[PDB]
Amino acid sequence: PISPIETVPVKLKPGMDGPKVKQWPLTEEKIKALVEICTEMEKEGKISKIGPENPYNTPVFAIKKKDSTKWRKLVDFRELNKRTQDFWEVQLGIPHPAGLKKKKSVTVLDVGDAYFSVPLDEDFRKYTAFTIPSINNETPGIRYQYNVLPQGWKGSPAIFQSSMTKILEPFKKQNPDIVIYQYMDDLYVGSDLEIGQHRTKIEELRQHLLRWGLTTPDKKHQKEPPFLWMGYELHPDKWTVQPIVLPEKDSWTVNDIQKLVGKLNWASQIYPGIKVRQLSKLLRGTKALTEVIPLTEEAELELAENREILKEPVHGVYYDPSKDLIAEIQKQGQGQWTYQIYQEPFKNLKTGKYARMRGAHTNDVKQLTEAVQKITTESIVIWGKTPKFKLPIQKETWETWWTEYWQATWIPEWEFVNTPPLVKLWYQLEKEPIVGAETFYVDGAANRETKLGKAGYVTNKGRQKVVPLTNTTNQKTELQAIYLALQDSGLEVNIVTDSQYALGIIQAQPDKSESELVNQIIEQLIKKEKVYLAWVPAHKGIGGNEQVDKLVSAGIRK
Amino acid sequence: PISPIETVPVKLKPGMDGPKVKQWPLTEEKIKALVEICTEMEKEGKISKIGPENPYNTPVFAIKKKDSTKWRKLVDFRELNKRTQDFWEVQLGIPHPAGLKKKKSVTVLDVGDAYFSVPLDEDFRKYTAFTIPSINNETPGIRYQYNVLPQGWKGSPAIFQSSMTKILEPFKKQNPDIVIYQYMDDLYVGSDLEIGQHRTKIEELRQHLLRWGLTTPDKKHQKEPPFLWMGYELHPDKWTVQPIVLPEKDSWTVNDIQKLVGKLNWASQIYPGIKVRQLSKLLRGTKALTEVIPLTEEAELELAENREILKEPVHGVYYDPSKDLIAEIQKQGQGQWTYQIYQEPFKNLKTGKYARMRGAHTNDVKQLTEAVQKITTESIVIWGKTPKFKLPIQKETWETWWTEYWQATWIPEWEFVNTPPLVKLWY
Ligand SMILES: CC(C)=CCN1Cc2c(Cl)ccc3[nH]c(=S)n(c23)C[C@@H]1C
Repeated sequence: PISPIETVPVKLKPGMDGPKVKQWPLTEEKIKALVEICTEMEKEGKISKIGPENPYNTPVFAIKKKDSTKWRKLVDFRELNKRTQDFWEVQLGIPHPAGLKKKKSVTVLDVGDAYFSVPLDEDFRKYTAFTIPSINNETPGIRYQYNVLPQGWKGSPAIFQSSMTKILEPFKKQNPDIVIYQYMDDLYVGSDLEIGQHRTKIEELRQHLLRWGLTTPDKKHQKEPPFLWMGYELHPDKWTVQPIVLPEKDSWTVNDIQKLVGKLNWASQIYPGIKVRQLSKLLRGTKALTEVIPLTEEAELELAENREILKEPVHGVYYDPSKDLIAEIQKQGQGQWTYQIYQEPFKNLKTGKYARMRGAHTNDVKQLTEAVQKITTESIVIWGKTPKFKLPIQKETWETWWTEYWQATWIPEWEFVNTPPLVKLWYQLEKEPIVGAETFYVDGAANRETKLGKAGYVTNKGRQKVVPLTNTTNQKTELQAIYLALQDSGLEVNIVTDSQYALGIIQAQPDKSESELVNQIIEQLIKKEKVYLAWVPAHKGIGGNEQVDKLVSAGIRK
Repeated sequence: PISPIETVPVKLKPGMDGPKVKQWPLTEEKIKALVEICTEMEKEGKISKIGPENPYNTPVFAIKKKDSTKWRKLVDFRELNKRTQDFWEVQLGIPHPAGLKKKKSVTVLDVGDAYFSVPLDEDFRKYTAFTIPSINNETPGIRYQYNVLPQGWKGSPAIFQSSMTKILEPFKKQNPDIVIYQYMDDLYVGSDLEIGQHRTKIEELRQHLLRWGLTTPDKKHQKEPPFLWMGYELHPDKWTVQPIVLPEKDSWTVNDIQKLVGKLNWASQIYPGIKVRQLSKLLRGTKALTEVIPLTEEAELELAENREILKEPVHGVYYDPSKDLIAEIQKQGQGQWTYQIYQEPFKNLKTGKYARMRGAHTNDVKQLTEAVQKITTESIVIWGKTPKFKLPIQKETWETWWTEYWQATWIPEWEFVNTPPLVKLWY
């Protein structure tokens, strides 16, 4: 049949016109099938042959495939698709399993050839014209236009999503507690009804649609209890991804690695622990996807590791709006963090992980926060709530972090809790010049072209020092000049730099960088009692500058 | 019901299509508040349900107005606004009253409700399309369209210009001094009245308004004592760049002299006239930070000398109405916040500090959020235009809680920084 649904008005793009894409006279052979398929199709009421007053025309294609015993039609309105308007973006967003709720029974019902059972706007029909001709020399140009939603035109899915949505309305008005999601051309009906008592309604539904011509070929709602949707694998009380294998072998190519990392991330949603650091870092090259990516030990070490976790299957439960969402976070290692959101004591709902790829050298506390965020966002998008956090960091450490930041932040209710990596400010600079300690006027620079530098300094006690440097730019030497002053310093020390950069970094109260100099600068500070970095505009003619600067003439002069 | 007005024909500025701004997922709390509000709107015919033949969108958020009362929807009309109203301001351009900022007080009446009467051109309704979200994309979203004059749109007060005037005429003729400016849907009304007088003169205007057109305002202050706001009873007769004092260190110290010399160095960018050379000398040793060095007789001359050149300002006062103003905030301390409004760096038209020390409301996001608005009003009152913001907060973080502490009708344009403030000090 067809559906008696209110047609939806469509119009070609402003200043556009129906396509005149003529076609390549296909083999007389399948030229027959185009007919016999079309006749029935026309007879079903889907097409109505009209060849005179409708100059538009699209190319008919045809062929068979995917374990079939018959011919299939092909037609792609791509040109028409180009001249058509933009419809509502059907589903610019799929749901996330961790948000669904548990139902007793569910069932999927294939929505036949859904697009056909629906009628296209009485006018656009013209713009859907095709030509099937008869032999190499004689073809009166038999032309047909559509009446139902074309099999591969731009409006179909949106229109269709809508139409069905309408069709389900009264029924679900009469039957309110049976959840329905749709999808593509698949209808997922679910609820809290006993298996039989459930198949009850599914029938009431199944015929309702039969009323609107939507032949649902499902016999008694024939559907596989383990649904295969968007990678996930669902059930009425649980959900999780399942076909994930890390291909083991030598001849590890770029693509295989990229693939490998995607694969893991995905697993990570539910799989508590997956790391991806080293393997992720490696792909950091440009498109040479075809070449070989020599995975070192550090990478191979993690792979085989996730491989261990990914081996033993984990499952997630569903949301119960009756319970408080909870999010607990831990710094698994280095820049890698992980988190989990649970409702009750031990059934995982959702798992994830934040990674410090962000800037360059970042504080950890900062990091915690940046993570508390990604979580916060994710929740909104799913449970519509904000989970109370289980954060590994004392309240006094954090309360002194945000109060000092130049940026703003917001701390949703979180309770402090004890666990390993503990979040705290490693070192911490002073606020005013320390009296006593040896004011150290640090400095140094390098010549970019010649890449030679010199860090060094001049305490306030006649004490100077310097070091020749090969392969160092003004920014490295600068911190390195801070490095010196920190070796040669004592417990309480006052440094003074020309650098804006080093002034900056040292202040970010960072840690564990991929910059030894820094890692070391940090380490000293950590091992120290009272630093107090300071800043005087370089070259401004401060004697403190003038001098440590004059030491540089030892490299050359200008 | 059945008896309406004519339709001022609006149209999208040529070479422009309608908006497709994506809908920010909202908490459920608000989703519900939106289906409520929205539905009466469907029942009173103000907004109508739509189909997929229409593919546009312009964001909505629920917000709780006037000191925690019930929800009010808000459409983030920025993009559309921009698209239609820009060239529409060249046409139905409402004008900006200079004298305003000079008035002792400016009170602000939300005339939003009104616009809900003049209908909207059948063809333009296409763009007012807002989409209210459904948690976790479980539902296709309740898509609406707008038949009347949406509130956020800026085309609306230009349209409702005609009607709104005459409503005011008899008031203005009895109250000529009272200046009345209209921005977006807000009635900025000011006078040089003794507070009480102004208070009354306003409610006089409150009442008048109701008579003349059931244009309804909010009963801001009843006879009951309340710790609630004192009304946006602004007072632009108090504004200035007074606090940027160079320290008065009698115990000048090597550190000090540096810090000072430092300040004077970027400062020299907003006052090309000052010279610190003579001061960088008293500092030429390689001594301990903590030691005194005030000597140079020639120098105490320059400290003092530059010290006051601050007060007396620069040329930076060329309100180019073509260039758009940039607002900028700096987090300063336990309540202190600061901004600067400018068109070309150091050519800042005005600057100021906001204050509300973390006590009964310590959320930075809050304090910032507020300030962004208290920053705005001004700009409106003065230039009659919102400054583009430079918010010192994380995108994702702000994109989440601005819509909460927010209690204003419009929504300024903004951008977030991730560049430390050298500009951090006391100013
Ligand atoms: C994510 C998809 C296709 C959801 C459709 N879906 C079916 C479903 C499944 Cl498959 C498992 C648990 C479920 N919990 C809820 S609610 N649903 C549900 C109802 C919607 C109707």
